[PDB]
Amino acid sequence: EAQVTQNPRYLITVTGKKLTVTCSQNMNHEYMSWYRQDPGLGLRQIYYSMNVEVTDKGDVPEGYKVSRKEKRNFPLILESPSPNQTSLYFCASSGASHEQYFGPGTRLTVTEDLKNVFPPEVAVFEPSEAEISHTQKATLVCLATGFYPDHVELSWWVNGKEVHSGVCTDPQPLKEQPALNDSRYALSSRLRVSATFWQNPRNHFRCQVQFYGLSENDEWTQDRAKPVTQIVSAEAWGRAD
Amino acid sequence: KEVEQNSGPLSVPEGAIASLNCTYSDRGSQSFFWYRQYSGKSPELIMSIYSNGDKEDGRFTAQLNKASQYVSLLIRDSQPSDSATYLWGTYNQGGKLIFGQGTELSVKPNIQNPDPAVYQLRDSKSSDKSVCLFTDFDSQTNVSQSKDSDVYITDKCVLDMRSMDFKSNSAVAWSNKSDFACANAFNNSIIPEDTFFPS
Repeated sequence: EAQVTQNPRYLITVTGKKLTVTCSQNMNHEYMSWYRQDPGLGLRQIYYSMNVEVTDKGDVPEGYKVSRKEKRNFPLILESPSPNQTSLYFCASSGASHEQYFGPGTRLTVTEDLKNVFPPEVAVFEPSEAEISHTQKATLVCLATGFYPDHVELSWWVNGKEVHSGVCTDPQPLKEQPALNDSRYALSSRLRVSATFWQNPRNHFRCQVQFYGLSENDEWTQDRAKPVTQIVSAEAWGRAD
Repeated sequence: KEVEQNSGPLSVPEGAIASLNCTYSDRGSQSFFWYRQYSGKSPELIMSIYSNGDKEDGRFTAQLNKASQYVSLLIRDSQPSDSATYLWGTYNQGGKLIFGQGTELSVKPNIQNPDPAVYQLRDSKSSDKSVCLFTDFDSQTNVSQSKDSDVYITDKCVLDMRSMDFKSNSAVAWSNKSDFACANAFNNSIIPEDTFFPS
């Protein structure tokens, strides 16, 4: 399980405030590079290091800076962050042969104002009586809406234990307002179980949505609750026929 | 990383062979690696090839033809879980690493017993919305974004209940409008004519 380590994993910032995403690798690889990934553009190299104190700018380097004082680390510095630096960043290491080891990725969002950050609202919709008589299977639908940025993790928990069998979550969030640059997002997931399971009133279905928002450090002058990193849930209990 | 990557997101039936062929440019290239990347995740090596030939690994086969200058990848017995973005990489004599066009593989799941239908899910004391579920349709169906700006639709997804040997597709649609009814929810989509609508 050794791998490339990226810290932080998620981050929201105001245009201007400088930031640095570090990247560690304990495999003694001399090669390290940063990549950004955007929809429709794929993976684009930013900078790359062939060895200690060796640095060369990749395809899209404007706005970024790196340093390679140590073999283990290859940080990425953005002096004056901008809205277009909003992206999914990856750090990679290469050693034996020339095989790439990618970090888990960093999701960075540079927003004009922190007043745009909203946590999700989660709701669970119970199985249709129609679907049960016609199919003998019950489908619950979890809806996570109005969150920004698009940084969420959703998961189902039945009777206190996580579930995988019978769930389908959208691969990526939906932009509620495609035409807006600061639009909020939605995500849905499905949990289908036999009609028998659903009819037991002792069964407990809970939808869990982890939001990555502000840190407890960020200032906040608005009235509504500070949109901090947090977990929001929603449940339903089995209903007898 | 430019024009004429082969057009379209490659589609393949469940259980069928998937063939990806990518011609490359730099002749100085002599080492190729395949990477698989699921949507919001990081890319991961899945195949290495060194000499002009073939290499096997379970359901995968990677071909390299330096004569013609094309790298290929073949996945036997395609599973829907294979649906990802595949991209090849190489180390050129210039010391830098290059990632060529990345192709999107879409393995359509085999829906054994289709039962197209749109069900209306129970409101939540907590939420005001109404949600319509279009499920059990065959993989030959494509769902389309709604025409109205305030009725949300999510592309079809596949869920599998291992215990029953059952897979089912589904798309959700919701809205807080009163206009919204499950019968008009999916009109901007070519759904089977055999599509069920309860009561």
